[PDB]
Amino acid sequence: SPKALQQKIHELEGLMMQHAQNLEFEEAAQIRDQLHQLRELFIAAS
Amino acid sequence: MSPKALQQKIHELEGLMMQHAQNLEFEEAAQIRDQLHQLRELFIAAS
Amino acid sequence: MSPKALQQKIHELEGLMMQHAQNLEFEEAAQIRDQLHQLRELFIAAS
Amino acid sequence: SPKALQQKIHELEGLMMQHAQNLEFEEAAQIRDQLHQLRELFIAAS
Repeated sequence: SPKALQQKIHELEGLMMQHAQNLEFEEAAQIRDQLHQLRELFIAAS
Repeated sequence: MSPKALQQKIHELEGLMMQHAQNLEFEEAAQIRDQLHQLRELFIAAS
Repeated sequence: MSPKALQQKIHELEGLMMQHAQNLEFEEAAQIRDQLHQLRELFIAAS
Repeated sequence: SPKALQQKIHELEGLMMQHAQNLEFEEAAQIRDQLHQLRELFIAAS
């Protein structure tokens, strides 16, 4: 549901923010595209 | 290829890396990050 | 600032230094000589 | 005399050659200008 999606979306967004903060890109990169689908599924699932 | 040159690019890169990261451009963010790693060590040898 | 770049200038300088020396231009001959000294050590760190 | 000068001239010229060969410039440089005067004194003293 939009609720979970909105849920997942912010979840990764904090991980993504966190890694990058520790210069841990890569993960930063993977989480970043994960967020890419979900946004889409969101918009889809709305 | 002096400590001064090194420090210059070294500190320059430090911003660019961060800047990309800000725009979610990792990868680059990462490559610049390991560039700096060397660059550092180089500097310590030019000294 | 890679081993390849280093090796290149490093080996280039090696001739120039010698070349001057040939024309009695020491000093330069000497400065290039200590340049190479660093350059060497740098290379060993870029590796 | 021209003889000694000619003598000294080659003496340094071999030292000069030798140092440079071992990359010992500086000396190479000092001996080099020593040779500079003697040539002159030669030409003078002839």
